[PDB]
Amino acid sequence: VHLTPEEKSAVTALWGKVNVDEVGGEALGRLLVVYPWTQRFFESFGDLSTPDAVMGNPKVKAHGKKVLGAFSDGLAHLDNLKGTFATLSELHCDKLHVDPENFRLLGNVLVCVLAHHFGKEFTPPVQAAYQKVVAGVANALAHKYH
Amino acid sequence: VHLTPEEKSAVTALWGKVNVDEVGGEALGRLLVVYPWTQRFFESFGDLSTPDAVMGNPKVKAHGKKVLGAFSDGLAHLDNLKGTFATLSELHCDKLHVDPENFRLLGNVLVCVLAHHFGKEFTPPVQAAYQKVVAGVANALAHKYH
Amino acid sequence: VLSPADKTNVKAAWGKVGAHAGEYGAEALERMFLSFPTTKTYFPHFDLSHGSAQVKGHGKKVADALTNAVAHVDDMPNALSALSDLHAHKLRVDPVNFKLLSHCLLVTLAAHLPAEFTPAVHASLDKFLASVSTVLTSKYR
Amino acid sequence: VLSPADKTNVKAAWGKVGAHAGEYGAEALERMFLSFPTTKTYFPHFDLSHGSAQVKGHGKKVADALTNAVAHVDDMPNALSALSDLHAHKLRVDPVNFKLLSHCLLVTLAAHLPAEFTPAVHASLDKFLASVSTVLTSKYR
Ligand code: HEM
Ligand code: HEM
Ligand code: HEM
Ligand code: HEM
Repeated sequence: VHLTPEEKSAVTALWGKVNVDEVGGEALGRLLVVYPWTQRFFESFGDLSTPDAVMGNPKVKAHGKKVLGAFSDGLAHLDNLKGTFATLSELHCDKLHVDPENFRLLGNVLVCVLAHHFGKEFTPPVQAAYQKVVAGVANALAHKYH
Repeated sequence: VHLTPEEKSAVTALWGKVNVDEVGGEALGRLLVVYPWTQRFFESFGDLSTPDAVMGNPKVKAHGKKVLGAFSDGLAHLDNLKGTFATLSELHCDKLHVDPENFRLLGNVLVCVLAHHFGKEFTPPVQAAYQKVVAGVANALAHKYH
Repeated sequence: VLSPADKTNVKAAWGKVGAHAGEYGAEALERMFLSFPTTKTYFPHFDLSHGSAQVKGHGKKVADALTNAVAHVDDMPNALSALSDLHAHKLRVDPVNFKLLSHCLLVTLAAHLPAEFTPAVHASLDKFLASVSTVLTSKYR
Repeated sequence: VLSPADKTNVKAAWGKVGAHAGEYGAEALERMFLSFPTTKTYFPHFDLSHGSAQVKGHGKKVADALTNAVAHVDDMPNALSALSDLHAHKLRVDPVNFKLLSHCLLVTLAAHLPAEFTPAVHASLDKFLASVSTVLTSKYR
């Protein structure tokens, strides 16, 4: 992804304050509540019948930590998102066949969660930089489809 | 794009029957009629106010021949779509900023035109072969976004 | 949102399918299964082989639901509530698959009804299928 | 298709937004222009600088249109007929742009509603915005 020196700085600073134990689960949880067809890929996770069950689902939280860990990986390798996500791309594309639009959705839900957490601090400029990052991540994950 | 030997032969056979002066214009015209927002990219073509005006527009037919031609080049280089469309990709992505979803729509419209012209000859197996081709073409066109 | 012209086009074109219901529905499904193999995950216990009797029977239900949708074009959520329960609540079909089946229905129609598949009609049918798709993928009950 | 629960959530959430609707619409527009620069080509004669009076004035209009939609949630096509003509027939806005503006409105709401942007509210508002987007991008006259 592009990201100017200052954007990289803004992105890095905001990420240093992101709860590694919760944000991922909140993003995955909101994806499951807002775009319910995505629940089809998580039957082994248990009860996802209500927003409360989803957000409190222990498996969603634990799994979300891994998802967040992957974004942290991308943020540490902005110049090579495709390589960084290569393994995950084969998993999501060749094994799971997740439609790529869903990668875009989760990225935007993550942006919403960051906005929810940081409030006014999640300024338009900061959001613009993060949109470049989530788009890069979605593209990288969909690589096996290209 | 990977076409089995059988698919490549069926795709080639059908394409050899395509009217090179009409099919492109028909596909481009249907794209402008079925997905009206695409007209915003072609206002310099003149009157596109109604389905008949679009399909009978001389500039739509003329430009259509070029589109068909690019598809023909594609079919002749199924092995190297990225390279074959590298220039067009810069044009469509870096300059026109055409959302990649629209590349998929034009490919599917072309498929509807082939079906329209060849009827029963455009069998399910032949369609499957053509879907690989148009998905590869759209992919190569969106390469600058990857 | 369908215009009056869209409804007129859809009823005029779809009405020509008639008794070809099962054949055409079956063909659209087959085109989808062959063209987009991932869609097959939704039909694990089905025999998806070419002239499958199962695909033919199911294709007939799909086509008849569409005929029904056309009749209640201005009242689809109510008319198709049971189908919504099925696809959205129970099956959880990803909306992308509806674009795929819709495209395969358009291909099928274009291959069988060339005189009827004019650019205007093609556009109306796409909107109609998109509308049906929204209802079936929405949870509104 | 919005369920009774979605409608209740949308009316309650937009009610919470309240008098800040116009401001949020303007911030949503600003986030869109900055995050997705291609959208700016739709506003060639506008001053899109941070805090421009033109964007604030336009944000108000967008907000008021949404408020109008919320109040006629069961009959949006009719209530938004004039806006649909403008966006779908005259401007021919690519629907992708509606997903972008909707996302930016959701991001704006999330940033301003730490105590009320619940997952259910987020879900109902997303569906509401998708519905509005469908009406505005459809030509149904
Ligand atoms: C776009 C960002 C995404 C990232 C960064 C991401 C990341 C991950 C990671 C790190 C794993 C676990 C890998 C491992 O340690 O084994 C994983 C697995 C998986 N992901 Fe994603 N994912 C994303 C989007 C999606 C979407 C949009 C869907 C579905 C709608 C999805 C569904 C799955 C499934 C099905 C598995 C878990 C399989 C299981 O344990 O049952 N992912 N993902
Ligand atoms: C399958 C995908 C497509 C192919 C194969 C294709 C091919 C082409 C070709 C061959 C040219 C002219 C190249 C030159 O000689 O300069 C062109 C131009 C152009 N294309 Fe596409 N195109 C595709 C999709 C699209 C779509 C979906 C849109 C927009 C909705 C679009 C918008 C344009 C425009 C605006 C031009 C310039 C036309 C002019 O003003 O002369 N293309 N395309
Ligand atoms: C144009 C939209 C569609 C229509 C009108 C439609 C209609 C129907 C109908 C009428 C039923 C059968 C109910 C019965 O047995 O009476 C059904 C079942 C089913 N549909 Fe669809 N459908 C559509 C799209 C989809 C899509 C896109 C998928 C997935 C690719 C899908 C997957 C299924 C599955 C899995 C079943 C249940 C089959 C079984 O196990 O018996 N449908 N659909
Ligand atoms: C939630 C969706 C949206 C709503 C409710 C909405 C609402 C409105 C309203 C109320 C106006 C002012 C109409 C008047 O002057 O009477 C307007 C104008 C306009 N809208 Fe939207 N709009 C939406 C999305 C979009 C999108 C996605 C774009 C393009 C990125 C767009 C482009 C425009 C433009 C270019 C104008 C005309 C501005 C001018 O030249 O004065 N709108 N919109």
